[PDB]
Amino acid sequence: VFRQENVDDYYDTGEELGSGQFAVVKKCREKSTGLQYAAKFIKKRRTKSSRRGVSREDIEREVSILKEIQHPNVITLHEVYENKTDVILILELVAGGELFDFLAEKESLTEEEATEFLKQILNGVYYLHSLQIAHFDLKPENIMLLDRNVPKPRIKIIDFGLAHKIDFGNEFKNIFGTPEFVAPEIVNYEPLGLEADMWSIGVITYILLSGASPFLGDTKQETLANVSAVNYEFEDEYFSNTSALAKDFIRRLLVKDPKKRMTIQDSLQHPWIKPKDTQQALSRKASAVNMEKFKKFAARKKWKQSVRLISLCQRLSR
Amino acid sequence: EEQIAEFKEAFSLFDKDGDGTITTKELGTVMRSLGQNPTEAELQDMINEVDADGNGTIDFPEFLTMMAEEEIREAFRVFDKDGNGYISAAELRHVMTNLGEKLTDEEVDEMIREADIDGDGQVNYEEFVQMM
Ligand SMILES: [Ca+2]
Ligand SMILES: [Ca+2]
Ligand SMILES: [Ca+2]
Ligand SMILES: [Ca+2]
Repeated sequence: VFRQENVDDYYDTGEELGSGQFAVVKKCREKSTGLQYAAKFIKKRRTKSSRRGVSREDIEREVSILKEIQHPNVITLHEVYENKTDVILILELVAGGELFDFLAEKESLTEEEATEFLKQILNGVYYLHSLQIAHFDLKPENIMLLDRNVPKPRIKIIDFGLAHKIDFGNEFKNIFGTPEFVAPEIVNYEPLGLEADMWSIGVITYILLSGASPFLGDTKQETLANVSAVNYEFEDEYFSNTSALAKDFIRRLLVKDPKKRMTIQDSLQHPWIKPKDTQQALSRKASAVNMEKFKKFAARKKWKQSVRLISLCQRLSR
Repeated sequence: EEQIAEFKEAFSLFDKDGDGTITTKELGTVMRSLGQNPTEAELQDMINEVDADGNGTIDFPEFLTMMAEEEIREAFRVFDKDGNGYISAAELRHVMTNLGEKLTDEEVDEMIREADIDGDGQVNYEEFVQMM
């Protein structure tokens, strides 16, 4: 259950690692073991009609999913506490930052190297899908590294606030994520399943290799319209060194019809991920990411977010 | 609504302590960090006509009933905290921490490096424009 004892009895609480919409994350240390975690304090809605805070229904769903998860590429939940105002999640400390930020420090990145990270994401999603769990918010900021200063950094998928067990009953309603990454079925209010995560993966992979966002338009409407129409391209500007294999991987994920979209199992057998011969293998090693545009994209994304924040504060400040 | 989503996130950073109400002390430091420098008498008035009930603070219902690229010009003015025409690493980091967002040294350095055309380690207006 949610433990009703005082978390401060069991944890030292440290510096603030994050400042979410109705949440704060602090580093914490379990006193008995000395082991470090992240404590995320989720504010509960104070009454049923209040639009502020998180409903208990939503918190239980998230926790119920998190308690089940045990995989090296997905964040794990250690304990949960609850007081009058907050539900406190004691989570695995994931401190290596975003994958894209790590990659953006590199001189160069081959498709080979990129798939080594990609593979880990696909294994984490295959694990979730095997448990009938849909993430529903797969995007680069939710793909983190445990520790960025090892020779082979480990991916952790995070942020299960939109995730559902896929069952006849509701995968739905507070399902609205980021336009650039959501599948057509989400944008069009159609049945959802595990397939929405597979679309998200194609969009991530697309940006991984190119430093462009497939369905982004000048506005939120164009963006959503381009998703609904599956209107994208491989532009020569961004994709002149991208292998045929990689393009086909993306192509089979960016598919409107969720039933024709590659499953997570298909994606792991696909020869861009699992070459059948040296030909396919060497091609992956010969073929390198557009790193100038990729760095421009990671950086612009962060500047775009900061502006968007300021502009929001600004609109209201008037 | 979709707008609810936006008004909910704003309320959070205005409500620094998260007790559910915006004080004028909180509204002032929010506006310090937006590059402004107003006085308590100004701050109090702003609170005083959003304050529907009249209890000296703004709650969400009240915040929510107050409802009604350019955002880049104005956004530059916020980053350049000291008005000298250039955003430094220090300004970027300091200004965004004060807006809730904790950037790593690595994020900061990527941001400046990718925007910095002439290589002086700072971002001027045009450079900002080319980035955005
Ligand atoms: Ca407050
Ligand atoms: Ca009030
Ligand atoms: Ca300056
Ligand atoms: Ca410069």
